[PDB]
Amino acid sequence: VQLRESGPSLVKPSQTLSLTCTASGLTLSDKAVGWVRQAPGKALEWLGSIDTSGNTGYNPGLKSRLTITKDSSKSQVSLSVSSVTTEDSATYYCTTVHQQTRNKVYTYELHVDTWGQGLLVTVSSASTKGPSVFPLAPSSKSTSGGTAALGCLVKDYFPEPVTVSWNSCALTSGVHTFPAVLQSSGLYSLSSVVTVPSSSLGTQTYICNVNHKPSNTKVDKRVEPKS
Amino acid sequence: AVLNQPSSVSGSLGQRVSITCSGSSSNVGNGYVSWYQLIPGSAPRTLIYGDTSRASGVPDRFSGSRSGNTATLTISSLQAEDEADYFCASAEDSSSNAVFGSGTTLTVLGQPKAAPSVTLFPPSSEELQANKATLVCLISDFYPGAVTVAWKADSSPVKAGVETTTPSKQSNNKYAASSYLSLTPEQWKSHRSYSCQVTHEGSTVEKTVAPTEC
Repeated sequence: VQLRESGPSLVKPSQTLSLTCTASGLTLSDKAVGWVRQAPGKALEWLGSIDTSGNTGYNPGLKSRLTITKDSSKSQVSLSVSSVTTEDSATYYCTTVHQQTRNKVYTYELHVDTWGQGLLVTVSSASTKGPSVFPLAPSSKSTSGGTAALGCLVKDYFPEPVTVSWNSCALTSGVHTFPAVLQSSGLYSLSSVVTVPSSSLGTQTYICNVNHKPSNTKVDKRVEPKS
Repeated sequence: AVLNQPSSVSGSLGQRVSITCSGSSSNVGNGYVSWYQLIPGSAPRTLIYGDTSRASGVPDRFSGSRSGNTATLTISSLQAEDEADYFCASAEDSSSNAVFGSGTTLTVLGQPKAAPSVTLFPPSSEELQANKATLVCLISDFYPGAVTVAWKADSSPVKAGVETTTPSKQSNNKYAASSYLSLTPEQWKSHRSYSCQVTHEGSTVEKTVAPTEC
């Protein structure tokens, strides 16, 4: 079972957040699709769910701002959050919940089976800004006598998130992508670094692939060694 | 409502630790608690459901138990991969309003100590030709994850223009942090050297970069 969240990653305050969830490979146990979000630094928060018959249950503390509908024909579920505040910035998860009968009486049992990848949503009036990508080139200082460190700098973007891979994901061993810093200007920056063998520096090209969905921007920066 | 969980618990490699999930007589009272694992950078993973049943792919070292108004998730033979956030969840009677716990961060102690290796990158040609200058100090392969970072310009302290991330786990379950120093190309060309000073467990590693030649 696959769940894919879609929707905006930036919404202005007082607007309506609309999210869609497309499911593939539904099984017989997938009887309801629910929505869960997690604000930064806070615990998981249930939002609501909807079952195959169309019944919708909502978090009672938020039902006055939530709506959940479904399109079984397209196999989609939609979530709407009206009049958003900065308290609504979070990673929104699509989930399939299961319902198994313990019967012995009708004692039921509910749990989340599969979790979606999650969509990061930011509530703000600031404007989307694509990233500037610069290379962190290896020199005679950044070598460790056999291994050499190189990377790329993803500077001044908004909003989160930015994903980085290397050589179109062909290079994964020894890669680390740091979390972002929030500058004073309100823009984000992060770095991705990878350690490689020093011998390969003249035979293996290294290209860092930065992807910034909030602005539909993709950057492939080549990292050449300093002469 | 919210189910009460301890903020954080700790255990040594190869040992066992338990996480308690307290509630009232309406949520956990009916009693079919679920357990979920949140590794940063990955989608949440269902561990336990129906108090005791293990989810698909969950190794037998994850067990579940309940006692009245308190459920328990027990992890035996702790591995470094088990460092994550753990949440319990229960259906509040009507089976249409789920409740999650406050969350528990599990940290696995007993890993070998490691000194940090530091790389200091000067600003590149591209950035300097864009009227911008950023010094990037990458710190990796250290443990525990408690470091301090300080910048110098000609051995004089620098406090303005510095942004530093909190240490985070990497592939080999060691920690890494990053720090940045934002300058103008005039400032970068002005001083003779710049230094990133990393202190970890009483000892200090310092990397120096200079505008003169690289």
